[PDB]
Amino acid sequence: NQVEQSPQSLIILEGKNCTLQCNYTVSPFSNLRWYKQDTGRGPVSLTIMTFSENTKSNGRYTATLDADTKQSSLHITASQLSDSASYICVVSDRGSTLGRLYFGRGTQLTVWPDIQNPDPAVYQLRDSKSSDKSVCLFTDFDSQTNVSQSKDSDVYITDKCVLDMRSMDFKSNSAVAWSNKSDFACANAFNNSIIPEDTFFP
Amino acid sequence: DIYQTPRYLVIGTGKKITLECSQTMGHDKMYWYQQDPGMELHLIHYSYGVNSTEKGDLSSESTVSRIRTEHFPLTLESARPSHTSQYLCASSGLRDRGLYEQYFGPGTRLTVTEDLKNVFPPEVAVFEPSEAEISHTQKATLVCLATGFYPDHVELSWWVNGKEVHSGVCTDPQPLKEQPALNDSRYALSSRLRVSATFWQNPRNHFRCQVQFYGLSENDEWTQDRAKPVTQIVSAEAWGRAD
Repeated sequence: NQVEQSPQSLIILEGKNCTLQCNYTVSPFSNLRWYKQDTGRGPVSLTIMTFSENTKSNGRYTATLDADTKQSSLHITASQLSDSASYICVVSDRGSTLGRLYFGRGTQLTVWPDIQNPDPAVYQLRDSKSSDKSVCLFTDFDSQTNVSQSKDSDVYITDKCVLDMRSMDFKSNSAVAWSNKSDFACANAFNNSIIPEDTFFP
Repeated sequence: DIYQTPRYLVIGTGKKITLECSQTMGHDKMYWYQQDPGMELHLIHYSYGVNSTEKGDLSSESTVSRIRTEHFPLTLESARPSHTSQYLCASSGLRDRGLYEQYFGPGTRLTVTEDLKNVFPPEVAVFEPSEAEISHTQKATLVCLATGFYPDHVELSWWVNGKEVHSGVCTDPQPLKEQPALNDSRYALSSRLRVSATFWQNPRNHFRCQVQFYGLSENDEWTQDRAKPVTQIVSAEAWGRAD
């Protein structure tokens, strides 16, 4: 592979800047691009640079190229949740039609909410009774908490999900557990998870 | 702009599949990439122009045609489950500063199933907020579950008082397999809408979880007694509770 990216992945808090690195061995070198790929979506070009430019900016994204050392960086200012995505470095060898694009494998950036007031709690969402399902919600824990799968194949547990109430200017993690069996209670739902000792069980 | 049809396709093993890609930018260079969820893009075909067709970096059973500049259709003569993934078309033209800028199409999500009788729509249920949450936090989380669907070709949204809302929403990035040890396992997806306690407690407020499911077309054959799993919206609703 003539195009290599670093890091493989990283997690940063919202508001913080980060730097992504790209290194290449492609020769001859014509140009270098950065792509942002959201999950389930096609890549979106951010900045395109030739050796005749050392800097390109696209809003909060600012890309640098040192063509001598065959290295580029992408800097993100004031990271936002929406910056969580795959970042792809692509290099083209020739300016003409017969040139080729060389893709790096990408860097996965995850941006976490800054949770100042964690209030971890497991709540039971009143039984739909239109549905045979019972639902438990683990919410308001810090992003340090990892939610585990259930030890029961008839109990479904989803991973932690960040929700942004862009008005109260409030962010919160939550995970959902459900099962249709008589066994299932919210007191046990997340037993396979390491949950904070102060977790509220109403 | 650059265009791809259909957005989603489910089809039985062995059938012929054509994926359309067109663009009116006058672009000569055009590309087909393949990508599974969470994986890297693999160039599968490219085209220099009007009558060009070259194999990409990854070998494929697919072929392509570039008879006209505007069209770059990808063909799979006999679909197999292994062809299941996302297919992204791209084009690039001469922009400025001596650059070719690559533009990607919307993509086609393709699932190849063994038998169309594997295709099921979602059942959708909304679950109302816990009174313990409301009194403890002054907030109210509704949960939506879409269950028993195949293929994984689904778009979930929340609607409040008839407007789609995005603030206060989280939908799992990926659905769960009901049966992880099975290839055509059906799926479940969860979503959360969080509002203020006073907003939930207003009985005039209407909350609706909507799941667009992409399934069989009116051209597909159906011999089952159960309803034909066509493309459809399945929804579930709740109104505010004054306590």
